[PDB]
Amino acid sequence: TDFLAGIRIVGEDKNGMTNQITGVISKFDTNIRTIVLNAKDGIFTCNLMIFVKNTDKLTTLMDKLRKVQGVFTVERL
Amino acid sequence: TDFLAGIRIVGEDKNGMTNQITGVISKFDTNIRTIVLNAKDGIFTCNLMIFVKNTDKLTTLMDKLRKVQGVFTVERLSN
Repeated sequence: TDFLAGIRIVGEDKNGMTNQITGVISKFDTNIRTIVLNAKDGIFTCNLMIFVKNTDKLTTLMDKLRKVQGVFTVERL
Repeated sequence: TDFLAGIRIVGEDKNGMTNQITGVISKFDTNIRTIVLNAKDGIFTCNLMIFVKNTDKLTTLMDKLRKVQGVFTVERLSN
C-alpha cells in the first residue's frame, strides 16, 4: 500500500536552511528515494521523492516542512 | 575562509540507509550547497557539495560518513 510521492520545496537560503530541511526529512517516517537540492544565490530548491505509507504521512511531512524558517512553498509533485 | 568541497557517498539501499545518511549530513556543522541522492539497483549514491573550513574539517566529515555501517565508499569529489 506504500506509494511513491514527490514534494518540492522552495525558500530563501538563510540561517542553516538546508540543515533544517534535511533534518526534518531524514527524521520523518518515510523512505527517501531521491533528493535534488540546491542552495545558491540566496535561493533554496529541493525536489524529494519518497515512499510513504499513506497520504496522512505525506501531508504531515509537508506541513512540518512549511514550518521551517525561510520556506516559501511546499507542494506535491 | 570556507571553501567549496565535494563528497561522494555510495552505500547499500537497505534498512533506512538513505534516511540515515541524510540525517548524518544534516547534523554536520557546515553550509550545504547541493545534494544529489538517488537510490537504485540496491544501492544509493549521494553527491554533496558543502562549504567547509579547511581540509582537516572535510576529512572529519568524510570519516563520520565512512563509519556508517552500510556505506561502501566515501571520497572527495573534484571539479
